[PDB]
Amino acid sequence: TLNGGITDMLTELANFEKNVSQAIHKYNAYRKAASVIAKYPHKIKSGAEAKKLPGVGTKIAEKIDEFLATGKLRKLEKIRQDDTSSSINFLTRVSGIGPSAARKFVDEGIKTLEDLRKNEDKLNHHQRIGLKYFGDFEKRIPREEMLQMQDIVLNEVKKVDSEYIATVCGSFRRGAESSGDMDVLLTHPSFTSESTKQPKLLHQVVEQLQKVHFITDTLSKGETKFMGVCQLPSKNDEKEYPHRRIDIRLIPKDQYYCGVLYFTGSDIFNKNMRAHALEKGFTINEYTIRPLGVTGVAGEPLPVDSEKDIFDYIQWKYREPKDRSE
DNA sequence: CCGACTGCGCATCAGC
DNA sequence: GCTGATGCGC
DNA sequence: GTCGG
Ligand SMILES: C[C@@H](P(=O)(O)O)P(=O)(O)OP(=O)(O)OC[C@H]1O[C@@H](n2cnc3c(N)ncnc32)C[C@@H]1O
Ligand SMILES: [Mg+2]
Ligand code: NA
Ligand code: NA
Ligand code: NA
Repeated sequence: TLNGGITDMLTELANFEKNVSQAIHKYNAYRKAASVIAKYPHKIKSGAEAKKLPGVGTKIAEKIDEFLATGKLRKLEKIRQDDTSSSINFLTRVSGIGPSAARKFVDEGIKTLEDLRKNEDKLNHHQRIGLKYFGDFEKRIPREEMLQMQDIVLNEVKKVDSEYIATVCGSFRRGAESSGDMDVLLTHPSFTSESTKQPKLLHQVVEQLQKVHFITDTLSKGETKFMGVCQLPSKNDEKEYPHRRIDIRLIPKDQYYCGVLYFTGSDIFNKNMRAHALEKGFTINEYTIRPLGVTGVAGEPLPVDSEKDIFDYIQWKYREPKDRSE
């Protein structure tokens, strides 16, 4: 990019603080710094210049001119040499293994992929599927396959019931040329804030996607969130496509604009936009935007009839999805 | 310097 | 079974 | 780790 070396540095520090230190506020601070610096349209020449940016304090600036000077960071050098810290970091890359689990496995001998395979019976379901597909889930999905997946999802959802609206969100909706997984926002007229008429809407769609063998495994499933695994069909004598993570959120139809704002992200965009909401006296979740009273507790949902309405409430210029990749 | 950090679904366990 | 806390993930 | 009150 432009300051790739600095933003990789903060990212790696962010990952270490989350996974090893289990310090998620340092994790988020590091991630905030990485993204504003990733915005910032000049090559950073000193830490003092960077400290001018919101979210960059003294510690990070000192690390920046340490990195700017030598092209490395001693703190990261020894984090990378700590075989324990490196092993914790590695194990968290398995879907279902987080800081706590990864740490347990290391404290009891399990440090490598090979060690996990021999110890499959200490893994919950999610972890087990995450291990089975560890190689595939490290792979990114080219927008071209995302297009086939969408075609499949939107077509099978149309088959169950023509009133379902299915919307691919995440980095796909933001125009990325590759995505990490597939995020599908589902709505249906029979499910609103004031009334759920038919239930099992989400299950109706998941079962039809498994029946046609698109969805292959389940990680978690409830009445409004499906997290699982899918796979494009391949041709005769063709290597298979990698298996892919897929998430489906069933959101009430009258709440689509907040849902689609939440599910389009990016995650950092959502965190900054929601923090600005609070500074203007509002709270945003995937469902509603609500005032904070003079007490400081949420009131009634405000009428929303477009994504732009949410931006207007907090007095932000509309940002098209392509510009929400923070 | 201080609190205060975005928001929540599903799995899981502990305490009833 | 429940509520609540924690873990993990979006 | 940072910061606005
Ligand atoms: C990183 C890309 P990728 O999948 O192409 O690699 P993404 O933007 O699609 O992110 P994803 O993890 O799929 O969550 C999908 C969206 O869910 C929302 N979200 C995810 N994590 C969130 C968080 N911690 N707080 C608030 N909102 C959050 C925005 C994501 O775009
Ligand atoms: Mg995604
Ligand atoms: Na600063
Ligand atoms: Na993980
Ligand atoms: Na996802």
